[PDB]
Amino acid sequence: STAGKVIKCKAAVLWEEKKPFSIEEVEVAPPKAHEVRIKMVATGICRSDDHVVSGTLVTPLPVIAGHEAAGIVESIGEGVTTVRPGDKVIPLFTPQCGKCRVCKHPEGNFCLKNDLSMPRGTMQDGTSRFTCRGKPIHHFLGTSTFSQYTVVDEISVAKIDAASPLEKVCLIGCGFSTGYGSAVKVAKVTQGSTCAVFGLGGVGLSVIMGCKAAGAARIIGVDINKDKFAKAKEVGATECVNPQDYKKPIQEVLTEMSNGGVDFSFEVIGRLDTMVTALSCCQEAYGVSVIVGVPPDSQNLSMNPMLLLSGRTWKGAIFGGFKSKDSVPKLVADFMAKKFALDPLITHVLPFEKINEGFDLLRSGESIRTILTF
Amino acid sequence: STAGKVIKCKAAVLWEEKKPFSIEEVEVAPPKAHEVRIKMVATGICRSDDHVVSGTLVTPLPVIAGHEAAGIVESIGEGVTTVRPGDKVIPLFTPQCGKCRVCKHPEGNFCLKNDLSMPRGTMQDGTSRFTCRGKPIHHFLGTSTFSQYTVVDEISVAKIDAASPLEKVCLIGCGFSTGYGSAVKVAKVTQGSTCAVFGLGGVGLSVIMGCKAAGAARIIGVDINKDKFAKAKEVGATECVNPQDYKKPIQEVLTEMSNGGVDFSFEVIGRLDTMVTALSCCQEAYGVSVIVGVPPDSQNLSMNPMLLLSGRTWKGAIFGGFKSKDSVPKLVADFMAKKFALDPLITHVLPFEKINEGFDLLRSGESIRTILTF
Ligand SMILES: NC(=O)c1ccc[n+]([C@@H]2O[C@H](COP(=O)([O-])OP(=O)([O-])OC[C@H]3O[C@@H](n4cnc5c(N)[nH+]cnc54)[C@H](O)[C@@H]3O)[C@@H](O)[C@H]2O)c1
Ligand SMILES: NC(=O)c1ccc[n+]([C@@H]2O[C@H](COP(=O)([O-])OP(=O)([O-])OC[C@H]3O[C@@H](n4cnc5c(N)[nH+]cnc54)[C@H](O)[C@@H]3O)[C@@H](O)[C@H]2O)c1
Ligand SMILES: OCc1c(F)c(F)c(F)c(F)c1F
Ligand SMILES: OCc1c(F)c(F)c(F)c(F)c1F
Ligand SMILES: [Zn+2]
Ligand SMILES: [Zn+2]
Ligand SMILES: [Zn+2]
Ligand SMILES: [Zn+2]
Repeated sequence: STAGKVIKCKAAVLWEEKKPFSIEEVEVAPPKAHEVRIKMVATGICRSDDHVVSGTLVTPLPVIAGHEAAGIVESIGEGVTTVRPGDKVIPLFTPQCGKCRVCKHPEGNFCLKNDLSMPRGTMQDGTSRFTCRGKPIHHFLGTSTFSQYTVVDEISVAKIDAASPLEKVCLIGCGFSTGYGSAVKVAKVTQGSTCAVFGLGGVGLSVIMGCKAAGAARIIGVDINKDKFAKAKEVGATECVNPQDYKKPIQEVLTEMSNGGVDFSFEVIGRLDTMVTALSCCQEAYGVSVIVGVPPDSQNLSMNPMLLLSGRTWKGAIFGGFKSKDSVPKLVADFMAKKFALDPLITHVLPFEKINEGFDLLRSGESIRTILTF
Repeated sequence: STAGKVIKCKAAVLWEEKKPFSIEEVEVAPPKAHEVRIKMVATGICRSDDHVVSGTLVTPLPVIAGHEAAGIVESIGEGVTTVRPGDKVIPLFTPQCGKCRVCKHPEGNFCLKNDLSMPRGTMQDGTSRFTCRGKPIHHFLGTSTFSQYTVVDEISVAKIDAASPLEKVCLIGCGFSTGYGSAVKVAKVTQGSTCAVFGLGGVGLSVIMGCKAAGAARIIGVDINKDKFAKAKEVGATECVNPQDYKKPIQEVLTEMSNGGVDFSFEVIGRLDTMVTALSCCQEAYGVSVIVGVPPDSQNLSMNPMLLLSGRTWKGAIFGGFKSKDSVPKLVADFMAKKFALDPLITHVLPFEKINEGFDLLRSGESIRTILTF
């Protein structure tokens, strides 16, 4: 009934940094060639969405944020072959064009069509599908999931199992897949190893899940909010430490606890100082540290390269290193087969209309993931 | 006969930074339990030795430096089982104790018994075997090869082929093995890949050799001294670039040349700025950059962690990642079997008495390796 027509719907528009989202009517254009218009069903609140609010992440405003979601295809533009109306889908904030040198590489996932490195806030064609109060509104990461309807490029959507519970599998669109893949694919955590995970939010919990799945013998959670420790232990942490409890810097504490440094460490917060701490705490000759947290815009860290010269490996990744369109349907299939759990990440459920309360819950430290339902 | 006796011999003593070596008589104590006294045959001049002179590397003075060498066992202490008098040997500036967590790790080589991190300038027992003009003289990296005779711990010496030409295979004690291993073992250069090598001295040329042995399709040498380019091309560089020739930063030049970034880059100079450039010039999603150079003591670099978040891997290594005592004899056997060449690294051969002249050749840009002969 809406194919080829502008849809008026509600969205959460961010007009200004450091302000509440405005739930109000937007106009969503129909999909152009190789575009897909999706009726959203569920979207998670990831800390990266909050970064847009805080200005930690710089992207053009005004914007419709949201990148962790699942929905149902309402219509497809000309030439779309990989989804159809009625299919369940997850938007892909890291696209998979399948054609660029990264998509062709066996270990690349950061497709060159991404809108993360130097955000334009548009569709692939450099234009917007969103109007609000007669003004064009930016997209975010090609996804813009804080809307009852969004339009995405075909390279930014994956078809998933028709029997998927969308209020759970939305987390495969960011936080679960990122954390789990950062452990199993990026770090390649080994059986019997010792891991340290800095930050015990939805992504860090997912890192612990992966480290446990990989067979780590010790998984040390690190957070300044000790209310995060119980859930971290439930999903596999063997012990948790709060840096505020110690006179000494936590890299020295973790090096002592691990009899000379950990095998694998993960920065899952977004602070320059914890990125250097996390590198330092892995064993100097053969340790690996993975940056997962999003750093504040345009700020440089300072570090002594002797940390690397001794043998450490330092790497980072977007979306757990997963090639997004290949991996998301497989991850949903594995979830359907109970290969991993998503419920431990979901602490709150709210209607979309209570998005601001959802952000309040994240900022207070109370929530892991709030799932918004449309 | 010298066994069990103090030897009076010639050595190059560094009494203070930024002064010439003093070629004079030292006394060399006999080896204690688990120690080996070696008559030196040949030693190379590595830039790391010059870093001790310049203050780039801090190590206790006065000192007998030198770490790239080969010689013949004069005598062994009680309990030595791995060499005998008359054996050809290479001292190991990275030891292999065989017992520490690093030595037991499949990918570790930076043995915890090393004297690099926190140099004491002693034998493993915290004492010195050297005196000069009645004063105790420090060891350097457990090796101290700028002497007619040295004493090393057993864990810091490898027995090599009795038919080895010691005036060539001394380079397996540092520069060849470091560069070659940085490419083949630490980076794991792939067939058909594009490499960039920053610094075309003895170590950087050995990195080129390894990149070519690994089947790289393109190997771009980078040096501010264009006199270094002809030999770089002889051993496998396909292109050479001088940053001073460009209005743009060389990371931009190399990204353009490689149609979006190199597969593998190597910092083989010792400058903070080139370490960040080398990381930047590798492809942002799947590139690997290896730090080989040694920069000025206690200086931090500045970098934007977004370089890592996109997917880059940044690592460093000592001695090409090789477990020293297992690897050095195999590298010498492979040299004897013509699997690689060492002559391209050797530009000058001088008597040991001309050590200062050999350092002046390095500092002036003329030489790659000077081999000093005893
Ligand atoms: N690389 C990616 O693809 C990717 C994906 C998803 C999220 N992110 C980022 O990952 C980070 C974590 O996201 P999330 O789990 O949704 O966030 P979150 O739920 O806010 O969790 C962060 C955790 O860090 C804790 N923390 C804060 N400061 C410190 C400190 N100084 N020391 C130790 N713990 C501290 C904090 O208490 C909280 O539990 C954010 O920076 C995201 O932007 C990156
Ligand atoms: N990691 C290890 O185990 C290890 C082993 C051996 C050597 N090293 C270090 O590796 C480095 C190279 O040693 P080497 O090959 O004996 O030294 P070298 O022979 O002096 O070569 C260094 C090269 O760098 C070139 N260079 C200098 N500045 C620049 C610049 N700004 N841009 C590009 N090129 C430049 C210079 O012209 C020269 O050709 C030194 O810092 C050594 O201390 C490390
Ligand atoms: O949470 C996933 C996520 C990221 F990892 C980013 F690096 C980023 F810029 C962003 F906008 C994002 F949403
Ligand atoms: O050239 C090898 C070498 C190094 F790689 C160092 F890191 C160091 F401190 C040193 F003294 C040395 F000789
Ligand atoms: Zn692509
Ligand atoms: Zn996210
Ligand atoms: Zn050891
Ligand atoms: Zn050296």
